[PDB]
Amino acid sequence: IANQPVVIDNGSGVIKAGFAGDQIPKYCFPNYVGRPKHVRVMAGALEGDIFIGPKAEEHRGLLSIRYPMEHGIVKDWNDMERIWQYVYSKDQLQTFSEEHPVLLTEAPLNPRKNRERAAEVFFETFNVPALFISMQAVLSLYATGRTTGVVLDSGDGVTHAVPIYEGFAMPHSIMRIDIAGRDVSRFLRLYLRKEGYDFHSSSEFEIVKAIKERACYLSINPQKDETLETEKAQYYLPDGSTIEIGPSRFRAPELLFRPDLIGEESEGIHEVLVFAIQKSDMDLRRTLFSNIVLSGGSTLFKGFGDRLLSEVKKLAPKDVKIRISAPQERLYSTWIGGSILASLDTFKKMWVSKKEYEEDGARSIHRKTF
Amino acid sequence: DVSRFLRLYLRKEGYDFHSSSEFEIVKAIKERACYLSINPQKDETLETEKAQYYLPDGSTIEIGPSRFRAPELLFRPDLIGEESEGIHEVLVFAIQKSDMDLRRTLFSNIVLSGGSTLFKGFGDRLLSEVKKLAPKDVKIRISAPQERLYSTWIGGSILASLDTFKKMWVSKKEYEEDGARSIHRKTF
Amino acid sequence: SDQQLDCALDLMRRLPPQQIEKNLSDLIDLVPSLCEDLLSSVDQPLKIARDKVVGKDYLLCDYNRDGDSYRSPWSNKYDPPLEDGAMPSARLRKLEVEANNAFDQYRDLYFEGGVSSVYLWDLDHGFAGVILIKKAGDGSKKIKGCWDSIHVVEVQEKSSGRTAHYKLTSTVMLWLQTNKSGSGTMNLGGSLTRQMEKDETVSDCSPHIANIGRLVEDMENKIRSTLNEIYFGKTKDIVNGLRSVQTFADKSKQEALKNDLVEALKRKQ
Amino acid sequence: RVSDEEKVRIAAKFITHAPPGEFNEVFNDVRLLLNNDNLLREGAAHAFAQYNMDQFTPVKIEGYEDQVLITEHGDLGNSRFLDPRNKISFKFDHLRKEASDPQPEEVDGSLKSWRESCDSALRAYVKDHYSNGFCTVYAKNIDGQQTIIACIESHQFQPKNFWNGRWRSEWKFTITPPTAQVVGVLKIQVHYYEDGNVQLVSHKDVQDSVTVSNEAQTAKEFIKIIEHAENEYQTAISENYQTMSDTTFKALRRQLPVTRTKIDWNKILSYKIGKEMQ
Ligand SMILES: Nc1ncnc2c1ncn2[C@@H]1O[C@H](COP(=O)(O)OP(=O)(O)O)[C@@H](O)[C@H]1O
Repeated sequence: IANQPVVIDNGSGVIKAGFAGDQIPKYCFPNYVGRPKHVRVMAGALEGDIFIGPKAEEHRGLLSIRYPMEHGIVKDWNDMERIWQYVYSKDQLQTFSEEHPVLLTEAPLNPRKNRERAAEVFFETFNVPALFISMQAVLSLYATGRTTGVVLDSGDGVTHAVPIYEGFAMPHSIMRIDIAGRDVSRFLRLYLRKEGYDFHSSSEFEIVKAIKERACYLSINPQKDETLETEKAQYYLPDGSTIEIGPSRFRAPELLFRPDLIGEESEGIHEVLVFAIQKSDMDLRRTLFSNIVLSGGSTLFKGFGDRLLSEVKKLAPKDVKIRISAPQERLYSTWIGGSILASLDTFKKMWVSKKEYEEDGARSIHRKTF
Repeated sequence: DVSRFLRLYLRKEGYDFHSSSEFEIVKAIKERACYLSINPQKDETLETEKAQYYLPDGSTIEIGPSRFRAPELLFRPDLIGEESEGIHEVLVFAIQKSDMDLRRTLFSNIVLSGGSTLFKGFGDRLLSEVKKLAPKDVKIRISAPQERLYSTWIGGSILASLDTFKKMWVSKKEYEEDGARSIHRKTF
Repeated sequence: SDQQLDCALDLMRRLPPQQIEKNLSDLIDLVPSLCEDLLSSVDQPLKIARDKVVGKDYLLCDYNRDGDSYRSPWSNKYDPPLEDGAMPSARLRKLEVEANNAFDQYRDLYFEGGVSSVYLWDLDHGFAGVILIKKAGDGSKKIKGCWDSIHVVEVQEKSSGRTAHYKLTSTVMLWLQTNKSGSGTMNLGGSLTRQMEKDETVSDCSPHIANIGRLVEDMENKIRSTLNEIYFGKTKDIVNGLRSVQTFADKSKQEALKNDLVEALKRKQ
Repeated sequence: RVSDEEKVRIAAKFITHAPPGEFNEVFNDVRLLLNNDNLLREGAAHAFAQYNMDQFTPVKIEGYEDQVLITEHGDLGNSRFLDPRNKISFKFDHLRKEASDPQPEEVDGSLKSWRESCDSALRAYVKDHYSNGFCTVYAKNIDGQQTIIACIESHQFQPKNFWNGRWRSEWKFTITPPTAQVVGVLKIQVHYYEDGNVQLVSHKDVQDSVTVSNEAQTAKEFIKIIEHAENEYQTAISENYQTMSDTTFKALRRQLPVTRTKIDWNKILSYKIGKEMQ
C-alpha cells in the first residue's frame, strides 16, 4: 500500500509510536498492562479489565501493573499483542494495523527468536503489508544528523553502547549490558525500604519511578558525597504525604556505573562505552571519542554526562578529544530517526514483504533484515 | 498479623474479640488451635469437626473453618489484600536471586526459626510449595530444630561467647568519637 | 649485543604462550651471558614450592628468591637451607602473615581454590610487596586452564597523617583449552600487564593492606573484564572477518543496500 | 656452552612456531641472534620448507594471476612443487617469497579431472564464504589410492592494527569411490598483540563420508560437506566465545565471588569471619 509508514519504538518501559514525517511523537504511553485487583461489585463500573495508556495512569489504584518486556526480551506475548493492538486503537492511531507500513525498533544483539516471534505476530495476527526492523542507535545518530559516532542510549530495560560508522553500526563492537533505569528504580525501592518509606506494591511502584525521574542525581565524588549528610530534600507522595529521602537519592543512580551494588557480573556505562570504542579499529578511535551522543531516557540524570566525562578521562588514553553531546530531544531520538529512515524513497526495498515472509519464514527476514 | 487476620475471621464466625487485652486471647487461640492444611482448597470445600475452645472466662468457642484459613495468610497475602508473596515465594526468590553455583547447596540446607514456624503441618506444606517452585530433581531439604523460638538467642550466645567478639563490637569510646556512622561502618 | 637483546625480547613477545619456560631456556641457551638479564622482563608461569613444616604451598619468583633460596611465608624459612638469607622486618613479617591471610581469603573468594603468596620488603618511606596467584584449571574437568597473576605493589607512604601513595603493577598470564565437540580443541593463550596508582587515606579501619586489597581486586576485575571483551572479542572479530558464514553475492546485496544507505546518510549532509 | 648442531633444532623450533604474517620478524630476530647464517641457512632452510609447506603458503604465479598455495602433498625436491592449476612446475624461494621457473609441468596424470572439478567447485565456495581465500587442489595416486587434497586458506596480515590470523583448511577428498571418507582438518591460528598478547589456536578434526557417486555431484557435494562443516565450525567457535565469561573463565577466575559482592577488606582484616567456628 502507498500510505504513510508507522514508526513504532518498542521501548522496554515507554513504547513510543506514531506515523512517520512527524518530528516529535504525539502518541506516547508506557509499556505495561494492568489488571484490576479489587472485585467489582457496583454495576456500571469500568469495562475491559485490561488498561493501557493514560487510562492505566489515571486508575493506578486498581491495576496490578505488570510488565511485558524486561531487559529487551518479551516474556508475555499476549500482553505485547494487546499493547500493539492498543497502538492501533481509537486513541493512538485510529487506523488499521493491516494497511500501513510498519517500522519496529529493537535493542541490539537481541536473540534470533525474538525477531522471529515478532515477525510471526506482525504478519499473522496483524496483516502488516510492510514491516522493517532496525536498531535503537542508528536512528539516534540519524536524528542527530552526525555521520560517525558512538551511541550510548539507555532505555528502561537496557543500556547499550553502539559505535556507528557512517550510518552503520559495526556488529563487531556492540556492547550491551542488562542494567537500566528499572533496575535503578528497584534499587531505589530497596533504599526506601532501608529508610522506612517502603512501597511494596506494583501499583505503587510507579511512585518510586516518579521519585527516580524527579529527585535523583549522580554525584561526582564517589566517596565525599557518600560520607556527607545532605539536607534531606523532601518529596510529596501522590496523596499528600511527604518523604524525606536523604542519603539515598544519589546512591540509587550509582548502579549504572558499578553493577556490583546489585550484585551482577557486568560493567558500568562508562566502562561499557570505553570497551565499545576499544573493540573497534584504531582508525576511528580519535573520531569516536569526539562523537558521543547520550540518547535514551535513563540518561537524563542530573550529572550523568559529567561523571561520564570524568570516568572516560580516567579510562581513555592520554588527553584524547572527548566530546559528548547531550541532545535535548534525547527521549525521542530513536523515534525521530525512525521517521527519517521511514520517510526515505530507498526504504521501499528494505522491508520484507508479506508474501516473502508467508512463503519463506523468519529465516528470510534474517537473510534480509539488518 | 496472622493473629489479626484470625481476629477478623473470628468476627466473621460470630465471636467478637476487639479489646486490646483480648487480642492476646486471639493470639492464644492461634498458638493452640490452628493448623495448616496440606491441600489448601480441598479442605476448604469440606466441613471440619469444628473443635471447641475454652476461654479464660470459661465460655466455649467453636471455630470451624477459621482455623486453617487463618495461617493460610502466610502463603497467600491476597487474603489480607496485598501484592506481597507467600513464604514459599520468599524462599524461592531468595535462592534464585543468588549465584547459580550455590542453588543446590541452598536447597539442601533450609533452616526454620521464629515462632510462626510452629504451626501444625507447616514444614510439610512448605516442602510441597517449594517442590512446586523449585526445578525438577533437586534435593530440597528443610530442617526444623526444636529451638525455633530460641534460635536467634542461642546463636547470640554462641557468637558473643567468642574471643573475636571483643574485636567485633563497637566500643563506647568509638561511639563517642565517630557517632552513628561508626555503627553503620562496623555493622557486620 | 644490545640490538640482539631487543630482538630477543621481541622474539619472546611473539613466542607461543604454551612453551614459555622451555623456549625461554632455549633462548638463554643461545647467549647464556645474557641469561639473567632476560629473567627480569620475560613473563613465564610460576613455580610451586612446598612448605614442609607447615603443609602449605608458596609460589616462587625473584622477590622470594633470597640468595638462591625461597622464603616460605607460611614459615619464614629458606629452601634450599640457607641460614644466611635476608629476613624481612619482624614488623613486616607480621604484616606479611596477615597479608598472606587476606589474600588467601581473596583467592578463595574469586578462584575457589588455587595457590597464593604475598612477600614483602622495605622502602625508606614505606614498603613494597609482590602478590603471586596461580590457579590451574580443574584437573577433573576438561577445561585445562591456568590463571597466573603477579602483582608488584610499592607502598610509598607519605610523611605522617596516614595517607599514602600506592603504586601497583600487575600481570596476568592466561591459559585456556576446551575439548568441545563444536570446536574440536580451542586453545587460547594470552597475557596482560597494567599499572595503577592511588593515594587512599590510611586509617585504623583502612590499613595499607586493605588499600592494596582493593587495588588488586579492582585491577584483576579490569584485567579479566578487559581481556574477555576487548581481546577475546577482537579474536572473534578476526575469525569472523576472515571467513564469513553468509554466502557472497548475498553479502553483496546487503552491502549494496548498505552502501545505498551510506549514500543516503551522507546524502542529506 | 652449546654446540652448533643444537642451534639447528633451536632455529627450527623458532620457525615452526612463528605466527602467520610474522615470519619475517622471526627471521630478523633469529638472523640478528643466531649470528651464523650458514647454520641457520641449512637447518632453517629445512625449517622454512616445513613452515611454508604445512601452513598452505600463498605463492604468487606471475603468469596466470592465480596465487596458488604450496601444500605439503606436492613436490619434486628443490622446491619443485607441482602447481595443479595451469599444469606448471615451479621453484620457490622460501625467503624471497617469490616463485621461480614456471616450466609447464608434464604431470603424469593422476586425478586432473577431479583436480579442476573439485577445484572449480571449491573456487565457487571460496568466492562464496571466503573473503581473501585461496583454493588449491592436489590430485595424487598416493600409495595405490586416488585422492584429492583440496586445501583452503584465507588470511589477513594487518601489522598496523597489531593483528593477524590465517584460516587454514585441508580436506583430504579421499577418492575411495565406494565410500569417500572425507577426513580433513581446519586449523586456525590467530594472533593479536595490541597492548598485550593473545593467541587463538584451534582445529576441528572433521570426519565425514559420502560415496563417490559422480564427479560434479561429489564436487558440489564435497562443497556441501565443506559448507556444512565450515559454517558449523565458525558459528560454533563464535558461540564458544559467547559462553566464555561464565564458563571457561569461571573455571579459572570468577568475575564476582559466590556472594555477589565485593570484599570488605576492613571486615576480613578487622576480625575473623567466623571461619574458626563450624
Ligand atoms: N528525569 C529523569 N531522570 C531519570 N530517569 C528518567 C527521567 N525521565 C525519564 N527517565 C527514565 O526514562 C526511562 C525510559 O526508557 P526509554 O529510554 O523510554 O526506553 P526506550 O529508549 O527503549 O524507548 C525510564 O527508565 C525512566 O527512569
